[PDB]
Amino acid sequence: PDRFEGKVVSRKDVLNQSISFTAGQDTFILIAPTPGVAYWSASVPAGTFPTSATTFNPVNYPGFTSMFGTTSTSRSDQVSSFRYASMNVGIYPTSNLMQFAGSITVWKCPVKLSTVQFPVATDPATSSLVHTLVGLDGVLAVGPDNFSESFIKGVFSQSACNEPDFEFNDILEGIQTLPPANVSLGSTGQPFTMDSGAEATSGVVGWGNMDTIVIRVSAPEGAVNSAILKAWSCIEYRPNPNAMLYQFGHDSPPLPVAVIAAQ
Amino acid sequence: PDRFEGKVVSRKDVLNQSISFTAGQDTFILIAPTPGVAYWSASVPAGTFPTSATTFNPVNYPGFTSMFGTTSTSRSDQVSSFRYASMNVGIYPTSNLMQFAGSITVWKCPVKLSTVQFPVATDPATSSLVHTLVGLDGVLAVGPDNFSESFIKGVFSQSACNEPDFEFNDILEGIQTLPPANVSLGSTGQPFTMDSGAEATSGVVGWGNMDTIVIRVSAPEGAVNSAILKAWSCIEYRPNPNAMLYQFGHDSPPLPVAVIAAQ
Amino acid sequence: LSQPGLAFLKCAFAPPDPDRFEGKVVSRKDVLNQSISFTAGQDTFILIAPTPGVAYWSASVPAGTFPTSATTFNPVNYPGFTSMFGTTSTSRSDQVSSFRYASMNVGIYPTSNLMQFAGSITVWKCPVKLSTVQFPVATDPATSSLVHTLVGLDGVLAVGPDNFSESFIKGVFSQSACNEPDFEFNDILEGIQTLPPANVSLGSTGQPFTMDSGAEATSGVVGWGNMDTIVIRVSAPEGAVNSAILKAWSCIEYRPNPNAMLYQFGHDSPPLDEVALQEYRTVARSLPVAVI
Amino acid sequence: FEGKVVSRKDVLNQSISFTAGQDTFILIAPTPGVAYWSASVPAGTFPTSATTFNPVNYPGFTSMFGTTSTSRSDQVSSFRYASMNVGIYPTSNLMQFAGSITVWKCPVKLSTVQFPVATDPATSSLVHTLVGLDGVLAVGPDNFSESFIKGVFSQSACNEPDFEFNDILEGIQTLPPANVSLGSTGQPFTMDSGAEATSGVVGWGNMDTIVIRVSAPEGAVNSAILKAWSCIEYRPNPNAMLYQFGHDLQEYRTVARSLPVAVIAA
Amino acid sequence: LSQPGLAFLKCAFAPPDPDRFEGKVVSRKDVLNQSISFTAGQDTFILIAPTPGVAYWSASVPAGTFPTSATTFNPVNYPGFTSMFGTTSTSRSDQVSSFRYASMNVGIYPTSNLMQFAGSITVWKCPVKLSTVQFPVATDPATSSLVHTLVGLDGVLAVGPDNFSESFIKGVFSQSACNEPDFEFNDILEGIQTLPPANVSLGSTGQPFTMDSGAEATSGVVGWGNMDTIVIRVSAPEGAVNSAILKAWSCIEYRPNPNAMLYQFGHDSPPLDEVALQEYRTVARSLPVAVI
Amino acid sequence: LSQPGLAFLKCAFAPPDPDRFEGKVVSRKDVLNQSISFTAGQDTFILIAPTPGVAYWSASVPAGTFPTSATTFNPVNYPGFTSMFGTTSTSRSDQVSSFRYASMNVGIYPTSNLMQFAGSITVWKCPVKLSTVQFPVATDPATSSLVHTLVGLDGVLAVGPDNFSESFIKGVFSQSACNEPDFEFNDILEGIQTLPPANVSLGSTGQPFTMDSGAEATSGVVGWGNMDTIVIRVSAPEGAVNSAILKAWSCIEYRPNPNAMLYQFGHDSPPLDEVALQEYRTVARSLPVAVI
Repeated sequence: PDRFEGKVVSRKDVLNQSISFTAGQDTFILIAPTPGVAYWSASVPAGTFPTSATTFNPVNYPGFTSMFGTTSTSRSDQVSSFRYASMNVGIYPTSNLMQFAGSITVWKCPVKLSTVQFPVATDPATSSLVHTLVGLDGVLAVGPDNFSESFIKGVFSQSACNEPDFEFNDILEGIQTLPPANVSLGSTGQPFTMDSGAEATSGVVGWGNMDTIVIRVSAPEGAVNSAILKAWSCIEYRPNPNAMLYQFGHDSPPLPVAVIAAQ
Repeated sequence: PDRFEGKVVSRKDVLNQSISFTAGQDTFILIAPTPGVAYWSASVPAGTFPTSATTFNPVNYPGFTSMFGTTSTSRSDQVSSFRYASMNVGIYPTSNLMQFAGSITVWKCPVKLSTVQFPVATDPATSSLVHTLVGLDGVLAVGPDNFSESFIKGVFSQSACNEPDFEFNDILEGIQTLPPANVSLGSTGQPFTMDSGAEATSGVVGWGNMDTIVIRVSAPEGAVNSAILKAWSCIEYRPNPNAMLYQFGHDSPPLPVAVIAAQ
Repeated sequence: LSQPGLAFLKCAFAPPDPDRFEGKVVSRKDVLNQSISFTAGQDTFILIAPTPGVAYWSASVPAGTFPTSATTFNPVNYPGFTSMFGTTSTSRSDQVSSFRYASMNVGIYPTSNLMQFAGSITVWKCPVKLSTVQFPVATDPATSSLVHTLVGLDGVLAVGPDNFSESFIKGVFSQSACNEPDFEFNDILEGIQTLPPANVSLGSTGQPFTMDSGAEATSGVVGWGNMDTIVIRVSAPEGAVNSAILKAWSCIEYRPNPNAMLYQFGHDSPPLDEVALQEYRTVARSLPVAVI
Repeated sequence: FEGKVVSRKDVLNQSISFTAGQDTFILIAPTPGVAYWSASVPAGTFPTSATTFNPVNYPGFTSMFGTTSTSRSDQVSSFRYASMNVGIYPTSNLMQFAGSITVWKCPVKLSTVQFPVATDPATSSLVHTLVGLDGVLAVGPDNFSESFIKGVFSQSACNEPDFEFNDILEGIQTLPPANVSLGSTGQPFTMDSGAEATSGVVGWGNMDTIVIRVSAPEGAVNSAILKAWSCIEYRPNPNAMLYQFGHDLQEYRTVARSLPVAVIAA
Repeated sequence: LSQPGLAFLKCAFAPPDPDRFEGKVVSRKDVLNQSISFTAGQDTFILIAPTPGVAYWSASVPAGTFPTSATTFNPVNYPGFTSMFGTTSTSRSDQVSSFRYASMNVGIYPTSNLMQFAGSITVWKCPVKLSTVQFPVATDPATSSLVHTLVGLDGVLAVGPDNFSESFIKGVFSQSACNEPDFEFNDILEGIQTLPPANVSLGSTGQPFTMDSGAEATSGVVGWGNMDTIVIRVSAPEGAVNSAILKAWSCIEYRPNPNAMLYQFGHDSPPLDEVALQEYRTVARSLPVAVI
Repeated sequence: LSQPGLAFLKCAFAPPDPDRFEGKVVSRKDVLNQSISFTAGQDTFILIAPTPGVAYWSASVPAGTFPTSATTFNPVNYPGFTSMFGTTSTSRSDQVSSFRYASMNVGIYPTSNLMQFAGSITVWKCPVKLSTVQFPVATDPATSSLVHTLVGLDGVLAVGPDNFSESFIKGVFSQSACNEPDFEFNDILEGIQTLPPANVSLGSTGQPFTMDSGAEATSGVVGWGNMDTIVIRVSAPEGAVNSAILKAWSCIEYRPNPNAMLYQFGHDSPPLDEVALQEYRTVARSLPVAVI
């Protein structure tokens, strides 16, 4: 809640994902303030942090095509702006009691979007400006303020909102790759590649002023371990008048890091 | 409790069912406001939602033939009307601690009875009207407001009553198949077939103004997993004078989605 | 208990002795009279169903028994049926659209002499409701069907336990009530002159006996009210002369449709009298199954 | 009740012209998805059995209800009205205006009827039945009768004692339905939706119907901007795209009783 | 001027602003509304005849003229015709038997703009009465016959001298009265859908023009009241847009017949208010032919 | 409500009828006037965007429709554009650096006669914001690019539901507000005479229509305010004369730069009036979409 009371649209972003990861891997999980793309993951060969060769893969939230279009110039056709209030992560294992081996680690990372520049020798030679997600460097090493537990219990947690009053950005259209197309990875300062993938299926529409919780699921070999993954997100939307979203609209009213999955 | 105080009949619908499902399946469970038929299930090949080929199978509550007759024109021979107050589902595993693999998911679905029509070219050509259970479409995809946990702990939950004052329907006699006999599945708008089965053994007698809890028991292969299933239902009945039910009669007096099975 | 409140109560409780809704409703004082005789060796049931236009009917079964499939028997009309329900089966919607019942109150006042009467008046309750039933029929191609049916009629096939069973000269007087807790509308049906309808066999619906109507312009059932059907048995054994003057006094709250001149007789429904709810929801069941 | 429901302010905004020399009705009905209901007849006379009828949808009718006879189940389960209201605003100048606007209420409902069916083997059958459109067949005595140049504005209220969630019934194409004779039903006139991909009747609310009579005379250039909106509550299905947007007194009925039939739009 | 007396007067004189008989009479407040348009170059007469069910009719004749034999034109109904007068020509007696008129009061309130209107409203009086006429017809054997006819219709063929003739935008408002000195019954006729009836030629009765009715169940004339027929002329010349909202408000004292539920809306007629006779028999003719 | 507080309110709410920051801010009373005519058979939209220098613009689309890609249409200037924003595209920073909006308030006061007007004024809301969009372009070597784009313009392609739609003679009067809860700065952009910029195709940004500016020294967009863009539609059908006197009155709180003489007209911003926050954050949305 806040001091503003205009026409807003509330939404609950409740994700069901059964997951089954390969043994001998390092399943790494980001839950970032990315609207419509509730989940972010990659796998790296075991024991190690993400590297330069880490090509990243999202999954979308169910029903993403409906309220953000299909095309990279179509990401703001129903909403003009949004906000954030809370996100939740939840991992609950679906595994029996003798094969297991592994650990689950949870800290936060302050990742934010930024603009890095570089000159390009064209004819005539110019310079440009691309988006980049700074802060991502902190993922690559051990954050001390973290959670630490084995695999077999699980973990539940919630994020936080890094602003005194709850101000807001806009939808940033266009973004399909981070760094963008024809721009090299080492030029920006991104150590690992971020990618959305197929244009019509998903994509980054924007960003919010939140913490990003990061999960290091450690998995040794010989331990078949499956779970459900659960993402909640207290997501707001400011709609457009042409959009159908107006018959949901009403006015807005005037714990440590993590715990285990059994509360 | 409510403002009415006529001659009512209380009943507790307490069901014991040990269950043992096939590995590599998707055991799907409905607990719908269907009097005398406490339980509703089907199995689909693994990983998937119900499809068009889903032929559905009930089990009855013990002692159904006694107070609802035997024949499709005999479903209101002891009670003329009823109500609903609460239902409970309970799953408690009977499985040891190393073979298991699986997950349990619980949301609600608002399913209600409706009447779809279609013209039939007879001689002379007419039109008709059949019953259908709309709302069932929401079962076929992931509801966000849900419960999420592995198999090994279990789940207990209770339903809710979707009406401000507790009004009521009637017993709808006749129903043995949903869609009825000689009516095609795709004509109505039912994606998956609902069936009661053998007439004398069971059958749909009516419907109540309740939520319907739905359970997606996920089961990978190689994991023999058995449980008890427990249905409670706070069921009311308004009897008939010819019925024997009158020596039970007295006057009526003037939590989030689910939790795990260990409270 | 405001000024409409006891006026609602005297409409409800004893014409011989609302809620948060404030629309333009019409209140008919249904006041009916029959001087009617019975026949010896002939069990005469009576049914007071919540059916607007038909405040009354008596059913007849041979002595010491209960109705059969062949027990197929008629309505009467409280007068006002040609006026407020038209003449054809697609004409009942012309005046009114839905109805409510405040109460129907029945009383039987005998006029027989003290030297001839024999038998009993036996009164109990039957919660009769209108439902549906489906069944496939052979057609081209084969199809399903769906017609109305009355559930709760099965209860009429035996004497109710909570009853009132005295001599024929003592008379009887009874009250009904709205068994569902708010005064719910019931939209007026049409085309109903046959329950079960034409080309439909008994035993395929579940009704043990038949409500007929006969002629189109003179009788018929237009809908169903949220009221329990009062049932009265007079057995009338062999050797007795059996006549009485019967009463059927009802209060009906109609919802009309802007055609026909009636509306001025109705007024806007009075606002809530929340206290006077408690007088209706206490006294009616405090009164027994029946009285004298 | 307090559960997961959808609030959807549904608005139709359009200008409109009126046909000169003809009597033209507009029915503000509780038929969600469809914005309003209109047809025209010759001036001074009244719609008959030979009078056809038409829908005008809200924007986004196929988006929330699908396109077919097996599509209206998909997104919302049951619904209920709270407050819907219409406003006509004049756009004819001082040099051409003629005719008037007369407003009265009509409490119509949706019921069933039976009829005998003459087949072999014969049965009976039941079709849906608009009960109360007989009440539309005159001018009700509760009148807001006023010449076009001042306009009109009026609200309704729930005609039920409190409220019910009314289900979305599915498969309505015409009222009376297709393959069914009008004379066996008893409706005054046929209420069509056309091709179902364009338009359809998806259910019935706990509201009355507001009928306005505008009969523009001959040579009368009659035109207006029509504003009709509604406040509808939905119970959605969990698979729906509408489901994410969902969320969880006495003075309303004092407004409902003391309201005039309409008010001047100025 | 007792409490029913001014209530009779406000029924009589201006709903916009009895005698020694004390029976159970029913008082309908006939309140009618039409938003109706005219046509340019077309003289529209209006007739307000004392006919229960038909409070209103406008007749149409081409410009600058008067009706012919071919001027054969219809009724409308004030709503309430299917309810209180049945559907068939032998069914009008089902509800009511005779009627009385307290008053009928007409008013025309125009809604046209100030830049287009042209023409006039011309109002006068026509004492129209229902009579008989006999004439022999060739039959086997030759016979006489006897049918109804309306006398006083001859007066409609010209503008009355005592009139009220102003612009179209000014409107008009008028009152009628009972020209015979006590409130006499008039028994309700039936079978009348054609005046003159079928197989009867104009010129053989004396009517210069025809009252038709068309369909049986939707319109008709049921009787005649002891009231003068108010006649209103609108000429509507070439070049003008011509629309108005018209009023026909009447007070009718019915005599019903014990069938149909209506009776409770009526009450026993109040006793004599001999003083308040003088207020009705002075003010009505003190009001002119018409006002604004 | 201190002395600057209602002075802030009368600046905010109706010039026809702050916070914890206390810097040397300059408050221009943006007061603009246009006597402007429309054209028949031609839908004239109006856009009031939060753009300093451009208080107003009307967009034009053929009858009964919505804008296309070819709908490419201009600004005007409230006077003061050459003075406070220079003449070249790299000269807008010369006077001021950032700006705030207290309110902009629009009103349309028609001057047409009562015998000719036809059409409507239709007003709703469009939350338009300035965003970015990236896309790769073929260069040597191949590169990416990044230019501005306006999001929320998609909303203009249809009539808003919460609207105000009356006749053309009735006029309209409206208010805006700051949709984000504190008065945030917006730094002044430069080089913007083309939205989308040169060599950039529509459909590659997402804007369905084009904001142009034309000449460099006479018009341009300098930034964006945290205000919703008020949109007004006048459809202007065939046959009507369509002229009006329009109002655009705005309050702008500038942040200047120590060059140019202006500063003495501005003063230090007054200290907090925490109560008077509640008067601004209650009354503005209590006022509707639009009034007369």
